[PDB]
Amino acid sequence: LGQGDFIRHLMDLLKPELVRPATTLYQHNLTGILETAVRATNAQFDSPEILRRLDVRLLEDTGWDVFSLDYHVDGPIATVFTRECMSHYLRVFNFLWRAKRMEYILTDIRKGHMCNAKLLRNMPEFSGVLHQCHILASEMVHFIHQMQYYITFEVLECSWDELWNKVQQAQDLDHIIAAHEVFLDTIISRCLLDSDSRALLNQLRAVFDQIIELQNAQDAIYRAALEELQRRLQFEEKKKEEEEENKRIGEFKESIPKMCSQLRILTHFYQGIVQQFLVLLTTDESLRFLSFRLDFNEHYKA
Amino acid sequence: REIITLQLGQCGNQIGFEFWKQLCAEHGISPEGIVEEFTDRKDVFFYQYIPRAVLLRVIHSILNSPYAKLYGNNWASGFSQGEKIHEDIFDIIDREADGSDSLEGFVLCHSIAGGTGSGLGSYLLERLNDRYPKKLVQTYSVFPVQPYNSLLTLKRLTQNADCLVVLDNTALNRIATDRLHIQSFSQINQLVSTIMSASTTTLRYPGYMNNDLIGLIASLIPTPRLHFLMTGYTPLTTVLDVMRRLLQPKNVMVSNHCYIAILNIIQGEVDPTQVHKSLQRIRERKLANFIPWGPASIQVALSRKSPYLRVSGLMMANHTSISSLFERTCRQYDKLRKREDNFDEMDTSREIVQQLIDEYHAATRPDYIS
Amino acid sequence: REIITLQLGQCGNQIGFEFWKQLCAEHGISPEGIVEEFTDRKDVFFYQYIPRAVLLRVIHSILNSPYAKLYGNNWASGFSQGEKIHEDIFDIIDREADGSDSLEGFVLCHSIAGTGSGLGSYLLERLNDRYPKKLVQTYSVFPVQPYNSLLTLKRLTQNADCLVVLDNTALNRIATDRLHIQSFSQINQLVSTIMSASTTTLRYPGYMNNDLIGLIASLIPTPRLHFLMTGYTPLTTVLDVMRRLLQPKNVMVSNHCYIAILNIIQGEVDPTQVHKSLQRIRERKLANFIPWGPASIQVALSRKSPYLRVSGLMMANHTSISSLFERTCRQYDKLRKREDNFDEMDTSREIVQQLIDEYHAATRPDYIS
Amino acid sequence: STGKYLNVVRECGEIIYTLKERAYVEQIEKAFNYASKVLLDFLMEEKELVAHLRSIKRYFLMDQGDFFVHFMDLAEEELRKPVEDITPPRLEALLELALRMSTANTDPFKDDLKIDLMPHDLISGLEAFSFDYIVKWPLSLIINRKALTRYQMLFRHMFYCKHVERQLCSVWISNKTFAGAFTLRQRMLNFVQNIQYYMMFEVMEPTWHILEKNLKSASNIDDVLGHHTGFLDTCLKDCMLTLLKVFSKLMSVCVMFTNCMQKFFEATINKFDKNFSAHLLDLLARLSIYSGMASVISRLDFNGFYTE
Ligand SMILES: Nc1nc2c(ncn2[C@@H]2O[C@H](COP(=O)(O)OP(=O)(O)O)[C@@H](O)[C@H]2O)c(=O)[nH]1
Ligand SMILES: Nc1nc2c(ncn2[C@@H]2O[C@H](COP(=O)(O)OP(=O)(O)O)[C@@H](O)[C@H]2O)c(=O)[nH]1
Repeated sequence: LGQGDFIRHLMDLLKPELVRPATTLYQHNLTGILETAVRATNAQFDSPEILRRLDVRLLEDTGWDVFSLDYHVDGPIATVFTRECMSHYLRVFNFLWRAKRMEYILTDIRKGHMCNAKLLRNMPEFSGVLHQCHILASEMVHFIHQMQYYITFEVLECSWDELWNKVQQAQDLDHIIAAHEVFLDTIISRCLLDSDSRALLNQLRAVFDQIIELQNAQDAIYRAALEELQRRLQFEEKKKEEEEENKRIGEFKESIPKMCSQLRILTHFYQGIVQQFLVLLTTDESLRFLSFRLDFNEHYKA
Repeated sequence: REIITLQLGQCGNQIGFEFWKQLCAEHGISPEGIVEEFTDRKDVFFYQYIPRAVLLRVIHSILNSPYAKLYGNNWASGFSQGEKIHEDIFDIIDREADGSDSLEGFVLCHSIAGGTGSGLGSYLLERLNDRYPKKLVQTYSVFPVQPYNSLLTLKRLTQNADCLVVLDNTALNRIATDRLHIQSFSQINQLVSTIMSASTTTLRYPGYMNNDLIGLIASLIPTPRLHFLMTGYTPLTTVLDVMRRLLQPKNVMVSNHCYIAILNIIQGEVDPTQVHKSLQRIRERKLANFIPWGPASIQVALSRKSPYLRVSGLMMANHTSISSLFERTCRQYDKLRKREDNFDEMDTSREIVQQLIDEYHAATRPDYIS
Repeated sequence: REIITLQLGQCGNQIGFEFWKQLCAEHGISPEGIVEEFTDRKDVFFYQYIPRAVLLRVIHSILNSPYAKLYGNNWASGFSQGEKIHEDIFDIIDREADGSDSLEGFVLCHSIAGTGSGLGSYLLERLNDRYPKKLVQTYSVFPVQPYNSLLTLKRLTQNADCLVVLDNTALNRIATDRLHIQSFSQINQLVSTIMSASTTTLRYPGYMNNDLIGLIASLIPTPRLHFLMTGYTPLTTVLDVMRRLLQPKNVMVSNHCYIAILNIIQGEVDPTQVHKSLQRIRERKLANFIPWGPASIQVALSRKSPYLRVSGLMMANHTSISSLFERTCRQYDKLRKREDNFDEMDTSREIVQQLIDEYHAATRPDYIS
Repeated sequence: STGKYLNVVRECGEIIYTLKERAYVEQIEKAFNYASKVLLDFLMEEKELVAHLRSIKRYFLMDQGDFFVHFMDLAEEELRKPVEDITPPRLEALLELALRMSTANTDPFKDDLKIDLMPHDLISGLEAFSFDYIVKWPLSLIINRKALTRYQMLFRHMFYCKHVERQLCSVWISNKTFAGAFTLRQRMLNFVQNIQYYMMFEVMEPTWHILEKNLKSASNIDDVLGHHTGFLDTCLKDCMLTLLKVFSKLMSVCVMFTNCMQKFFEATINKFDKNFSAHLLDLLARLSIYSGMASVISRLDFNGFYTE
């Protein structure tokens, strides 16, 4: 995902496809989408040879669980990757794909709220519970938008620098293999995909899940306010009866404290899984640079 | 995703023209809109080359410039004249919109100090909030009967524009007299265009993060109300020196208190391994404060300088102190309200800006929620 | 910890403008506010480089000087007009305060002899209201003139947490004796030598004295006896320099004893014969101190700027400074018998008498109680 | 001693027998005299040991002033907390930020400072803080754990004396807007700022000045290993670090008096006087009875005071 420009467009085109279950998914359809992205983004100005090997493969649920790129390599270049670097990259690509859709979700929600308040800013009884929907977002996007930086600077840009430095000076093709083999033993270690760090990754997945449950409990509270707004628009534009709606408007105000008890218990459980997440980082050394990224200004730790 | 920009009024048109000059110089594009021989993603702001601009007297000056091959004083008068030519300008806007593959936003560069640009931008913001509901609207508004127009622009900007960047001519003039020794528009506009060009750096040079406008917006603005940002540009060497010179109040273009969100953009060829040490030491020495309620942190990103054109850096901040500026305007309005059809719109504007200032003042409390 | 300085009146501007010029050259900084390539701590006075100064028709003389890119006669006129711009000049100081990391002091350069007298009297009052934890050191310069002079002394004895006296009379002698001038453009060259060499320990960090409150609390024992005089010999071992500082020919001042002495040796002298000279000064008894409290003499070394030889400066807290007041006190009563309440002058008159009595009581073996 | 010099440079970057003629004895010297000249010059120009000992002196002996006045100013609130209550991830983040913001930024070896909280005091929170220095292999022959804890024993003794008169001088402004304590503060300030001057410019400095010159005439490593431990056993001897526990209890009444004045009685200020002045006179009584350890008295009193 070191391109950014190409993977951005590729996540917008696979959105209508991967939402369907995997049974209706067939590989021959997605290739036309991938080929379209390489032609649209800046990846078109590129060597035709390396673009001949870039393809798709389907892991064997939902479309966001079986999609992944392969970049198969055969020939003399295959003695550097040796079927194990291609079994480690896909082991890494899953973690970079999840941490990329968990971000484009949180910039979609943060986009909805900028067009949300531009419509229902006339209902002063709804902003009391709509507010808890914003704070929980800006508290959740921090944990994700910060982990993205630890992925860029302390995992990719730092561990790749120790590779391009031990290649422009290495030789005999046996200091290159040993410099590229350890380059895949630090990324697996700096990311939480190790063998003895299992308790840490399964702890992170729960935080990845709470982002989805918010996105499900948001549009339910979002759409329920647009219906009542749309009815309130037509209930007065055609006439400009009065007693049979005040009970409908009156009951609508009574359902608000019910939704407030959702965002009050969803937040109080989200903070209980992050404040537990940090305790697990104090276990193996480069992870300490992550505890500072999250705990800046000591928003947690009292 | 393509960003379309609009230029209204004399100030807006001039700063947009200088921004386009700077951006064409950053790439290999001659003033004749022809690529020069001599990696940089240029599709966002340019159409295959022609810029995606909509200009709205100085147009004759631009047409006499070598870049010809590249394309009253009341608020109420501006609003009325903008209402008169709604369809005329909106046909152009709609053809340029639907001509694009996937529109993303509407950059608006205008001066809210006064004239016709203020009311015209007000009307355009209202109509864009009406028609396009899924398009982000960022505004590079420039701060200076003037209080009336300014407060009306603030009233329209605090609910429509999904983001905003302030630029005060007073601070710019102060910096010009301090470190440029001018005593002019054509000189402060240089620094303005520099800040603007450096603002959208991460969009043109792709990096690990920040490949879209939402990546820049959703990180800083936590709630839909607190959407006013300030800028800082220190180079007028390690990243620690840059970050220490950035947080100094001497460089911020602004005339208790704490921070909401900070973003740093480093355009140099620095060693990217010392950035975490820089942040560690900044947290150690405690040079800046944050909100007490929510977890707010500082984000830093790197990029590459234009090779056709050294270490630089820019900082975008969400500081609660900006409200102070509004107060002044507010104050003046009161002073103007007691000295001299319905005249109620100005009262509603005062009401909503009072709401905004109260929200800012309450944001810096440990119980800002509820 | 940063120190924001102030300059008031024609005097404060001229000494400060020549104080900065001495500092800008002592560092590798071009007058264009640009560092020259050509270790020295420079963050205290300069902000990353811009000096932290708040000046207040000589201003135009600075704006035409090559350093342009680096930034009536009644005491009542000074205090009155200062009240009319209370919000104006405090906007600048406040915006310059919070922009700094952690403010430490306010080095204020003004002469008590026109508007600098009345305005400075206004500032030193107003600073103690808003900023109650900020030291306020002043490099006041001594010369209706008896009136404006003593009135500032009322404020300088209860507000300013320190004060360094520099009288033009004793300076004019050194201008005549060893420089043979007969001019303001020359005596200020000596003043700029004293001001710059005063803060040499802040800009060059050593074992001790890395903060302004370290130089203050050592000399000033009690909040009242807060007046210091200077001594600068170079106009060779440490014994050669130490003996010359104690001669009355070098002090910038026109029984009696010292209270605390601090020696600044800016040479490359080896730090091994520093205790031998102090041992010798005790034997020959070249200076006496207070009998009541334990008073000791302190010596500090530093490093000269390589971009610009042994020098020496001495910070002294001498009781003989009470003499300068009596000259002001005397001429006041003469003008009081020669010509809405006229009570401020008499109230100021009383508190100056309390101060002089405190000095002459400081030389008594029973100064306590 | 010849080949060993050749190995600490290689990994980084004819002889016949005669009797009654020493054509080989001279031949060994003509090579040993080059075996050393390549290594000694390797340490002075490139990676400029003498340019390695100076960095340790800046923090351990607190030579650099701009680094401590900015570190204690930031990490004070987080040191008064008790032991086993402070997270080292919080201190080290302040140490890194203390170095870069200060003027110690121009130091190639600054990245070897680590926080090490000792379990025992100088036989909590503040009295259990001390730097730790990690060095590589070839230099670890000179500066090792046996002769680095000594650098860490005479550091805390100087971080204590720097802390007291840092806050004793802090109460100097609080009282300055009941009136007999100013002449007692004079009795403690003129004691610590008369110990610090003797401890910095006339004890360690002189010994350091000698060592620098005493390493230009070195001939073999087991001599440099003598000019070093010969410098640490002298600093620990000329100072009160080698007993003289009256200094430890003498410091308690100084720091505690700062607490009393910080609680803003008249019968307590005079109580500290009779207690501190009695403790001081015990010092000069033992400092005088000996065979410098005698010139310290001339530093404590200068006006003939304390002549009792
Ligand atoms: N910063 C900046 N502001 C400008 C510049 N040119 C004009 N302005 C601002 O624009 C305002 C005048 O707007 P005006 O041209 O009268 O608007 P119009 O009536 O619609 O044409 C002034 O208050 C200026 O502050 C410029 O070059 N730089
Ligand atoms: N040492 C020194 N004193 C000066 C210099 N210039 C002026 N003064 C003093 O400043 C006093 C005059 O102050 P003045 O300029 O009238 O104050 P103003 O009314 O605010 O302008 C004289 O008594 C001088 O003693 C100078 O260059 N050096």
